[PDB]
Amino acid sequence: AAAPVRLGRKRPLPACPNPLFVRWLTEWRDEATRSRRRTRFVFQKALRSLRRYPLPLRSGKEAKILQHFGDGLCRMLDERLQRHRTSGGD
Repeated sequence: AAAPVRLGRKRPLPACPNPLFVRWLTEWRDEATRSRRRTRFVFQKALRSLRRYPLPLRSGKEAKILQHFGDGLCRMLDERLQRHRTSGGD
């Protein structure tokens, strides 16, 4: 039906398993790879660091405190949450 994610109980486990964050980061990850730009490397590392951090990410501010998120990333990801929030939130 959908693409089977090859997963498991392998470590390091994702400290942020939040379906909102997990999805939109993976969407923009494959899109950053699709763009073939520098945005690929900086975003993929930012994705790792976001889901590496066991913090209560409920807003874009908890993404801003990561220095692995560049100023450009902190903008676009804060907007990703905000636009979807105004669209319904779920």
